[PDB]
Amino acid sequence: DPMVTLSSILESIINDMRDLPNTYPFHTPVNAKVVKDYYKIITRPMDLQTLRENVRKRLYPSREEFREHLELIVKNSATYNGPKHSLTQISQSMLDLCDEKLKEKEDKLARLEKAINPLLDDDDQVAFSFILDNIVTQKMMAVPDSWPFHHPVNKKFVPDYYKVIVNPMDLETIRKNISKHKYQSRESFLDDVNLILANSVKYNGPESQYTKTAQEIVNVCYQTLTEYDEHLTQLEKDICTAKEAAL
Ligand SMILES: C[C@@H]1COCCN1c1nc(-c2ccnc3[nH]ccc23)cc(C2([S@](C)(=N)=O)CC2)n1
Repeated sequence: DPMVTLSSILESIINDMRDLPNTYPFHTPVNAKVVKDYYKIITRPMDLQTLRENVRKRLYPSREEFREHLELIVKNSATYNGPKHSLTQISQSMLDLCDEKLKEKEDKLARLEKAINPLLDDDDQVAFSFILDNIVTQKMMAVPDSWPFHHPVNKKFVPDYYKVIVNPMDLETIRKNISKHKYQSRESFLDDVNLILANSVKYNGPESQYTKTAQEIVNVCYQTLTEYDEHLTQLEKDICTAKEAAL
């Protein structure tokens, strides 16, 4: 079972990162009753024990989902302690070691990932994701003053944001989903794109400049999809055929 082999590799990486100096503050969940403001600042807590339990629950079908959770450990420290705090440097040392090990094992990992999810090896899936990513970076992120939508809102800077927006979405998260080949057609991609606009309508109001910008992001997305419609339609058909064949 390739998911088991993959999981054993990921756990070994966790063992190696746990062994780096001064990493103990990251080995187990923050005690939110001692660090009493922690959840007022941090939205996505993560630690090496939770990461290991997620590996054991087989939640990670590839390098990328594992690494995204690992990176939260660094981002949370950067937000809570500060970008240059020793705790943030320590957590960065674990992400760096992870990246070394992932590089050393990349061919074995690619093979496991493809055995777990054959679409990661499908040339039509790959081409489709490449086009979506270029639409995001060259068209949607190029909309003037689109910076509020480039990354997740940091609750440190907008403290009530996630009390209002319980289904957040942003363009970086979409790019990560594209890199994971989450989208097999333009409809699921557009579900996420439109969630960005819906969240701005809900949080900022229909007439806010934030919402006008988000509306422009969605509109140039539709315009660019229309320009590539016939290629995208062929790719979506061939992906559906590949998806059905993996059965
Ligand atoms: C103007 C506020 C205050 O100044 C500090 C940052 N800033 C801000 N706002 C949003 C945002 C997005 C959508 N709708 C919103 N409504 C109100 C704010 C808001 C996003 C972001 C970032 S970030 C720094 N990762 O948090 C880039 C994602 N920063």
